[PDB]
Amino acid sequence: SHRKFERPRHGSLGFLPRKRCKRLRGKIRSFPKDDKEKPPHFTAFMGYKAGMTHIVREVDKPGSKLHKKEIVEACTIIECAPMVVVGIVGYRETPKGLRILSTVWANHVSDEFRRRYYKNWYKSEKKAFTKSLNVPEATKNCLLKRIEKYCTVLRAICHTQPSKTPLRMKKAHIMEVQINGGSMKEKLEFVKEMLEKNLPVSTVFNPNEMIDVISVTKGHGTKGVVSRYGVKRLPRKTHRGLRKVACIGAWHPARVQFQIPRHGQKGYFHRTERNKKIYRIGLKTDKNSASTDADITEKKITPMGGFPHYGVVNEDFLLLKGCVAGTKKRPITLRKN
Amino acid sequence: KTIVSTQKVLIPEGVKVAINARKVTVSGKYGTLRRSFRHLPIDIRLNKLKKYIKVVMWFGVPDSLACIRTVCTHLKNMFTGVTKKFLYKMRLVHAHFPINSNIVDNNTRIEIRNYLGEKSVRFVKALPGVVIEKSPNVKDEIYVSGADIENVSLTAALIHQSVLCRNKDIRKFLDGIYVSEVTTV
Amino acid sequence: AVKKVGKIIKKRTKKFTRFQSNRFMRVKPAWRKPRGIDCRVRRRYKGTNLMPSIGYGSNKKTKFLLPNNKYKYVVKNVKEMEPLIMNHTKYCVQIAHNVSSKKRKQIIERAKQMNVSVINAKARL
Amino acid sequence: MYKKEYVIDCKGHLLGRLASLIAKELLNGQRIVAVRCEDINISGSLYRNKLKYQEFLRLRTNTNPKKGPLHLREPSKILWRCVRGMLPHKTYKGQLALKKLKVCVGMPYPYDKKKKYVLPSALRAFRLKKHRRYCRLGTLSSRVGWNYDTLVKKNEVLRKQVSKAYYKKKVNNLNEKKEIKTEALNLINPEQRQVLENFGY
RNA sequence: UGCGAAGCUAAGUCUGUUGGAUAAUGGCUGAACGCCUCUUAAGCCAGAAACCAUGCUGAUUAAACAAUACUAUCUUUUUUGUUUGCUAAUGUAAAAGAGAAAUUAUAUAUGUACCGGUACAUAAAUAAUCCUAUCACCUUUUUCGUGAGCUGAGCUGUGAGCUAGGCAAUAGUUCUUUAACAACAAAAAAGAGCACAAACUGUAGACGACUUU
RNA sequence: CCUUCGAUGUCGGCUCUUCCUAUCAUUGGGACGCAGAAGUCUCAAAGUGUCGGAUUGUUCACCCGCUAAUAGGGAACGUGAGCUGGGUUUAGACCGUCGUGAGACAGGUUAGUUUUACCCUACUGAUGAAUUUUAUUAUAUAUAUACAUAUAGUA
RNA sequence: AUUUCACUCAUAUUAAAUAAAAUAACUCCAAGUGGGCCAUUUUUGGUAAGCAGAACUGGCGAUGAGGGAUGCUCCUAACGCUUGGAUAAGGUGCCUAAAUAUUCGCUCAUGAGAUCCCAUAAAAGGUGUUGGUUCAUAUGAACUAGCCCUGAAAAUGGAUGGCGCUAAAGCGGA
RNA sequence: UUGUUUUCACUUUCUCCCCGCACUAAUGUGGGGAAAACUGGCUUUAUUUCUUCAAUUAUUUUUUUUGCUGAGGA
Repeated sequence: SHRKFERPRHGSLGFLPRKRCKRLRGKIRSFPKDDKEKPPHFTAFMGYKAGMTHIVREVDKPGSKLHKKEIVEACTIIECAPMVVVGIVGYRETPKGLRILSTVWANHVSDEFRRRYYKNWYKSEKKAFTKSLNVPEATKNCLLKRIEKYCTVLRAICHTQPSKTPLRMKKAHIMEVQINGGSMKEKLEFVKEMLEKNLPVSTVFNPNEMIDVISVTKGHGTKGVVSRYGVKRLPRKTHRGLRKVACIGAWHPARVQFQIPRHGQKGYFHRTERNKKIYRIGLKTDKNSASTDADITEKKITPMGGFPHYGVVNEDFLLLKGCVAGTKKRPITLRKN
Repeated sequence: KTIVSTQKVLIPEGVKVAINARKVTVSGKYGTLRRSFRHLPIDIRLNKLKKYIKVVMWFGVPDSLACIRTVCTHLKNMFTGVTKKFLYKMRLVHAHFPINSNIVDNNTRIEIRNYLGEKSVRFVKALPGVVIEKSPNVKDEIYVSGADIENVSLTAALIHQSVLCRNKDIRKFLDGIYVSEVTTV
Repeated sequence: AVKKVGKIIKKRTKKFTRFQSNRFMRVKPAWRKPRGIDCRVRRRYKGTNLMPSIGYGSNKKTKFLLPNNKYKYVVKNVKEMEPLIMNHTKYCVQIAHNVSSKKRKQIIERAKQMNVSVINAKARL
Repeated sequence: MYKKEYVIDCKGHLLGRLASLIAKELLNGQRIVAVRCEDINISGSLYRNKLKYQEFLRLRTNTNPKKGPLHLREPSKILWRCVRGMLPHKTYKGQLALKKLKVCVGMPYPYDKKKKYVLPSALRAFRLKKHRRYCRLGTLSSRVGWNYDTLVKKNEVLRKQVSKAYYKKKVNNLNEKKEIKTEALNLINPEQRQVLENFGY
């Protein structure tokens, strides 16, 4: 018969299966729709979760209980050393999805980049990317011309530089950032002129801008149904324990439905949060990265004693309003809205 | 099931027509109209030197025969629209809140304000080949003109239906925009 | 199906097996008529272990003769060969299993000079 | 039926009739390739067929929809599923017959350059009275969630251009070959001439 | 007993889109039915927390796939064959000309020439069609096209043909017409690095697995 | 009285999921005996939500209160190897009525053992090979090819 | 009434027809059985029931085979082992052997319809379309009955058997 | 309480006349009139190989190409 008292289900079915993510790296499921009118521009960036702090800001919300008063807000610091652009990949639409036409590499790639192709770099001969890079420029131009003629989606391969971060990891995180903007003629030249130089965060993002964050949540191993789905604890008198779901289905269908909460893995899930506002883009060069015009002190973003479990942020960073999924040192991919 | 049924439509003087595979094209001093009738089984015999076009259907059951006069009336509407633009005079009626109509975008995309004092802009875009302006004689009148009867009439209907009132007695709150009359230029 | 060599037609091969003997070890394949109540085979449901009938009987003109088109006769010594002297072309001889190599050679040679074929001629040598 | 494979153009073909003919051919061990599957027609209004597909879509196994009827949205896959339903696919021979069929949307690289056949027994122009509603499988799939209709149209117009160029070249070659023939036909012996024109060559 | 970092944690903090096509309904043009009619004909419009997309999560859910980087004695033709557990070696769901690329409309189409229109051709049992097969050999006279090598150009070979000549088939009446494709083995000729483990890590964890050095 | 008496654990609550629509609220409409407000009838619609307590074992019920609304139902009267055991429904005992009595009560009351998963499947998570009679939305300097293409490892 | 003598009443087809009618009749010994159930038709109780109780015959039981997708009882038809032929019931778009057969009408369904048992549908309606009947100067009416539509709402996801089918692969014929 | 008889009305035109006079689906047409007589029908004479001699039934005689089977041993 019907339930005596209705109440909404536990957890969202939209994040199923709650299994471990394939990779530690956040993967963009989709990039923002291409706008032809805007000039060519990058769309995503990569950084590392250094920790978080709090800031004070003056609110300018008329008709609000806060308005002119000053407010403390939590903010996440994501260390973003400049990314290095190393490749171009062209996509073309087919009724079977997007098809790669080809990828064109730069004339030189970092050892940090090449490390990503190795599981045992220390014992390897490091022969990757050694003789495919001296290809004649004529074939390069031919491949770019074919990409211009046939492709309709352009992405630039770019990688991080963990050597500029306190990470123990040495192999670079590499990912493709889609170029959104003018026609392919302009996209190709826009990426070609940047085919080897560093890509700073300030080029991709501006302050006071809303961005999305893609990252893998903090892992917790296998967790019970109470923690994993928030089901209610059974009364203290329950015979074989109380930390479980009492009825896991009616008699019929004579199966267990997939909508029933069960024990299993919790955390280490891929997540894509929207609308995180950039509060400040702090630069490596300046000594007043953490100073405001109302503070005029000489200080950098790293708190005294260092960011716990991370280290010191000696590079560019962005102060993100709110929290972001993942532990410290977790790679966070920032995506344009 | 009748064997053959025909009906004749005279071609007015200032119009030039062209019919191929029941795809009619009508040209006049007020533009060009283009209609397709490929959803009906018909022969369209176009006579040019003696004007007129005859729509003939073979083996027509009454349900299909009903469409002969529909096609003929569509053709004559095309003629009249291309020789003298169809005009729809609309009236803006209001009880207490005068309706502020503003015509922008070279006589397209009319905007309506102050409907029941809502101070929220409503707007409708005229269908292709349709011109909206305001009457120079009566202050609360709107002219919706064009060659295509369906287009101009649909634009007038869009204007009328964009300004319906909700949650009130419809028979007491009479204000809105209504097609006062339909004529030609 | 039927097997037909010469005039001898064998109306059925692949001897009948007991119902369920394939999937029970305690049930030997030797045919037993199933009594049952709802027995499938007894009711003659299609596609299940048809039962032997008299209709499968081979014709009596060629019933008991071997592929050599003659009847077999099992002998234990040379004395039981005497009746074969008259019908040596209607009977073949098979030596009994418990006959020694002493006597098997004697029976083989006697059948040879008697002009009667031996079935298991090359046994125990 | 007796060719290595039959390439058939599905444009303007009724889905069920086409599937039945294809299934019989496949069961008789004939390999077929169906192209332009997004132009298949279906009798009945577009709204009616959309309602039918929504009823199909509402149908999944309650316990675990992964196991449920995989719905599919490409018109090629829809035609493939219709043929499978018209076929004993749960046997070995039926599975072979099903796998002997290839379905495409548009005309890809091998099949745009070979002769496409048509089944007149399943053509809409011959099987539907002109006053009765029909649907287009491509638009139905688009309304259901295929979202690749326009790209197939683009590829199709491009293929139309290249086919037009090929056809013009072929027509010129045939004209020049006919001109060669009509003159070389005067150089053969007169009795050979008589035989050729008697039998119409 | 106080305090209690770190780590977990909520009672704390942050974040939680817009498009298409529709239903009800209201309408447009408009016959049936000289009028009228939202269509209870044809042809259209606007339209909902619903539907489908977008976005998000998986994708050993597709026994799926692509591009890239590097590498394993390896890679191309001919002959003979595949008639201690092994160390030569064979399989076909379909060869017998398995021949055939325009597009489209179905109360019409297609090509060409001008500026969707005009004009003219073409097609309208369309595969009920067209195309492709047998002229062996060798010798003579020769004609015309393509490959190697040579310097737009000469020669050799190849393909097709021309004139003239003689030159073969035979296994007793058929038992599949051993004729296809792909692969493999042997022998000849030519060219041609990684991963696991280990120690470490702890962004991970029941164990595997995962992140690292 | 059709199946189950060599046993399908028979009330309620708690927990948890899903489904129906005969829609309570929310979305957009039509009608009104519709001025506005409030409301009533009704259509498309199941996306979202339908509560805290006092008394009673209760379902049902009835009050207090919040709410936007506190809609109706199904899933072996969903759900006991999920719990609980208050009731019912063994054996102890008390009362009332009935019986000569042993005892009876669809009368009341109190106390009264709630067993097993390590199997298959399902579900939740976690490793993981193998995959050619297999696959192909191309590959080739405005140009041919399926009579083709594709070895394998790591990443 | 009995008995005995006479005469004689078709029989060559046989005191009407037809009859694998003596496969009869009789006697003895004995097994199992003595819970039945279903269908057509009839019928009692009951609001009704896959309910309870009866009558006739045929079946199921005790019995498979072809068909009805599926099914103890429906249709065809009852059974030794085979080879050919031809059919019954039922079918011939594919599943699936055989007609995308021929010929004539009807039907468009924003929950069409599609083989006895059989797997529900009614009163009441329709200015949907098709064909008839009777009244009024090619019109207005009133009827009528075919298909279609409303009436027509339930719980895991779902079933003319499935796919699907509309110049039917639907309905009624030939 | 049956027969019998009588009347008009029945056809083709690539014919003509008038009206609309191009109005048609139309290489024609609508309405109203005339005409004979090809067309159609009938009556005679000759023929049925120019052509037809059908269909059904009864009663008979063959024929093309082929599937399966060969019991027995007087």
